[PDB]
Amino acid sequence: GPALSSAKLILAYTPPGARGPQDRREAMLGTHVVWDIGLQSTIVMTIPWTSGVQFRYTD
Amino acid sequence: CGYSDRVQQITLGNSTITTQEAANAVVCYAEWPEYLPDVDASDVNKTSKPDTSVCRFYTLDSKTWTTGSKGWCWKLPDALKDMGVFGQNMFFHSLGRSGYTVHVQCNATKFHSGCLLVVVIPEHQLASHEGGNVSVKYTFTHPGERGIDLSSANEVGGPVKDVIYNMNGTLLGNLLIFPHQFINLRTNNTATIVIPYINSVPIDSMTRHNNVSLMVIPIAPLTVPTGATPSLPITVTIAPMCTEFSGIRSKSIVPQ
Amino acid sequence: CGYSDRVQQITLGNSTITTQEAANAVVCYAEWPEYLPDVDASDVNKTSKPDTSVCRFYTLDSKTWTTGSKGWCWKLPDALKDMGVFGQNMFFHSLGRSGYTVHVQCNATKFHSGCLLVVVIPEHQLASHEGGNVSVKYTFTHPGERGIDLSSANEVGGPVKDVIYNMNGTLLGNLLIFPHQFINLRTNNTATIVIPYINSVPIDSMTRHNNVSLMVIPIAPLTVPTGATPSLPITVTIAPMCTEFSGIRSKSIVPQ
Amino acid sequence: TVASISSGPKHTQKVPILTANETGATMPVLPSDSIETRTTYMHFNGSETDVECFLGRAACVHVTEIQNKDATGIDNHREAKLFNDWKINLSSLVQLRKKLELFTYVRFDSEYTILATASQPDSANYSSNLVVQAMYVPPGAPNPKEWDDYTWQSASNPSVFFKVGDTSRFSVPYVGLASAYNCFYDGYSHDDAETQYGITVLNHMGSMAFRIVNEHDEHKTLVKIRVYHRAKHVEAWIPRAPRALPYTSIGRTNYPKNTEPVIKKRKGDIKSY
Amino acid sequence: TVASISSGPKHTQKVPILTANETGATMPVLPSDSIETRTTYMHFNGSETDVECF
Amino acid sequence: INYYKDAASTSSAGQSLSMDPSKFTEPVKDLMLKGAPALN
Amino acid sequence: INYYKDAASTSSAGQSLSMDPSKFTEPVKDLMLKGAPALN
Repeated sequence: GPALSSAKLILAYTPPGARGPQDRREAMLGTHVVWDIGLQSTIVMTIPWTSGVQFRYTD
Repeated sequence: CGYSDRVQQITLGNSTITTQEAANAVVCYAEWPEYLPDVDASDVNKTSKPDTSVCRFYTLDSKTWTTGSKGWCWKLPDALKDMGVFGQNMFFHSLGRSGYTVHVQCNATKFHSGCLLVVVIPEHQLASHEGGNVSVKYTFTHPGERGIDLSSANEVGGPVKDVIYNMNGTLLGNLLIFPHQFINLRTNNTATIVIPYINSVPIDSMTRHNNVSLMVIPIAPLTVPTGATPSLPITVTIAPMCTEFSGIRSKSIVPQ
Repeated sequence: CGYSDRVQQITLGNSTITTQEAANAVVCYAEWPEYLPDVDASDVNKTSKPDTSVCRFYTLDSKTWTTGSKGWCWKLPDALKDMGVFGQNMFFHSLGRSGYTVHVQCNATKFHSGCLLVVVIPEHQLASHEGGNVSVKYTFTHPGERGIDLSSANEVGGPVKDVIYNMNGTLLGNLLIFPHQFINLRTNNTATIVIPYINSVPIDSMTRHNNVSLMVIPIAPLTVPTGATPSLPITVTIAPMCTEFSGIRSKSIVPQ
Repeated sequence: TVASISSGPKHTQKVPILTANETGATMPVLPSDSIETRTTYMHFNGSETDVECFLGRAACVHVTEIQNKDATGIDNHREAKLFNDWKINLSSLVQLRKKLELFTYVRFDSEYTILATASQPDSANYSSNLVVQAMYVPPGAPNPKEWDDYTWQSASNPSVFFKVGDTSRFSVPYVGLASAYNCFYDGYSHDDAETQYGITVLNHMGSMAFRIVNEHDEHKTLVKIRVYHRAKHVEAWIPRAPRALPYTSIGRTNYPKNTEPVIKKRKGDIKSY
Repeated sequence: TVASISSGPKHTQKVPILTANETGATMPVLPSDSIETRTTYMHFNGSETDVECF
Repeated sequence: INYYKDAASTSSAGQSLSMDPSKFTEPVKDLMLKGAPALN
Repeated sequence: INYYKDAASTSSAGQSLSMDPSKFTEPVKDLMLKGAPALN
């Protein structure tokens, strides 16, 4: 967006076992990054490996 | 050298259990429960250890042992899903790992006769009564604190209730290979079994899988003296131990 | 010597907050939150420390700042009673102690004008609008995550809503004595205030008492450019910090 | 190593034959504790009873028939027996299933040996020189759909070609996602009221597709392909109560209704010999 | 070799999650940079992903 | 002599020679010695 | 043991064990360290 434009966004990752989130309050209960859009144009949120089993199937 | 062995007491958090007619407590595979070490860990989320807030004894509703009762079955951690902060953490976290100290109590007088086999079976995968390739529905395998009564009738989509075939196609006399203890009313009023985490993975889903299944099965039937009530109360007490939780997320949704 | 100070980020548990237009974060009374030491403790029950399972950022429902909005008020820990495991532990334990990292966010363009006073008041004891000796009912003082809107009308048995008199008989210009920060839209998009445990006792009831009250009050009214919407969103983010719980017991019952 | 120790008369206040089996411990009482014995040696090591030896000999796991015939006038080549698919599992044969299912978790390297045998039930003048292709289809890879499908090219999937009448043999490392295979699973695929119990991707090794790569001839030859599995470097955990009743399905613990008694009733009373 | 390092709370003026992908560089941000992690090992070498194996 | 690159290509390891049945026969918290009273 | 004269007759070399993704992930003139501002 424009250089004089502003926005604050919440990136939320919900581990398996729980419903796909329907609200920000539901998503914010999980792993999340609040991103203030400013001089740094890009956010990088790393999805941590959350699993019991050591390997997941690609299919 | 003057001492006694029947008196032992276990204090976990703010709860204390005392006994005067105990048989030596059993520790499954001679291994005390322990936290997941870094050399075995897979998920990178740092684990939440709630200590004394969850590591304490919870009493399950008492069952009535009659002369015609077939036995009783409980699934863990499902049996503790409504028990305080352990029950909430178990639904608020995606993955969990926990050991347990099981303590079964059945007190009687010096005239009563009967013997219970208290045994813990890892992955006690139940058989449906319908045979063929029929599956056991989630609602019958995850009953919660009221457990499974083996004396009741079979149900559609439910597991089989023939105790002699262990609800899975093995005979009852062979259950002694799994960590077990007998509550022989002539010798004991309490069985105790300390279980470590038993799974092929380091940490796992607590809502989709039951790691162990606790079975209390009367072998020698209850024999009450002439004129006494033909029934005796059984209380099961379970404490989570060396508990680990990982992957916090919105509250988990399960059937019913 | 080339560096910038407006960029700072706070990671608590599995949540991370990032900023590009921040004013230096405030630490109340220059004291970082800490666990209760043995030299000050009174209750002998060993405290449950849930660490990363509760010590993380929770976002409260956003409020809409209009040109006629008077201000907003939240009570702690009441505002977090429905937030995950913190909300359950807070009702399952008889006593609790906790610090908090408050982060208020209000982003706007380079043409917008306005300033918010974000201030934390310990024991912000409210006055009823009826005067005399009338008390504020529990239900109006403990609203939860939706907080108190000072722009709304007064209610029977409720607190007074005149923001200028701070709902307690003091003037708004004097609130600067309490730990505060301004969100001047021309300079900042975020206020941050780290609060230690403030009470006359070492640990206390979390259901009957609110230790601090967070107030966000627009001083200079919102001035939007010609043709823009006369409204701006405000999001409040709070994380429990250095949290202690004691005296586990059956779940606590509160009004409504 | 001594099996039985030399032991004479006993007159003591310590009684090793009296105990409390209620404790769940089976006391290591020896022959020398109940009667007077002589010194003898074991002169045996127990190599044939090792878990590596009990599970480490070949057993057939699958048998399937495939045919060399023209694909003209056929809509389904698998139903015409031109190619066949096997969902890899070791639970189809009860002799092997009961041995392996005696433990809860087992981790082992596999060794497959495939035996293909030809037969001409219809008129044929010579023994055809057929070549069979065995293709491993791991979960996610496209299972062959036709006997001459593009999938058989096998640009990345493991594949083996051998003459009918002869055999092929290839080793397979431990392919489970977890640290050990689960022989039993008291759980579900997801938190759902109608999902599958026990049978789940925890026991999904993949699939194997079998075809005759030779073109079709004028005569029909039925080829019975027999897969044998032999385990290497075997480790096992949590010993279990042995299976007693006959089985009804792969990967599930069900038994038939109206089953016969498993206890061999004695002829006479409890006192007869 | 360590996969994830042990990492606690973060309160700093250095923000590893904010960057400029416009530079054509993909920053080596780790799980430990967005949330608090425990020490775990790779216990894997990557032999099946070598160009000689692919 | 091994004729292949992988460990999965190898022959069996023989026998695990150090055995201990006690973890299955006597998995009890307090250790019990035979001849002494099991209970007192 | 090699049974032929040519290098082309040999089996694979296994794996090139020393890897470095930086030449593809960060092919930038000035070196950028994570946490410091990418641009200033």
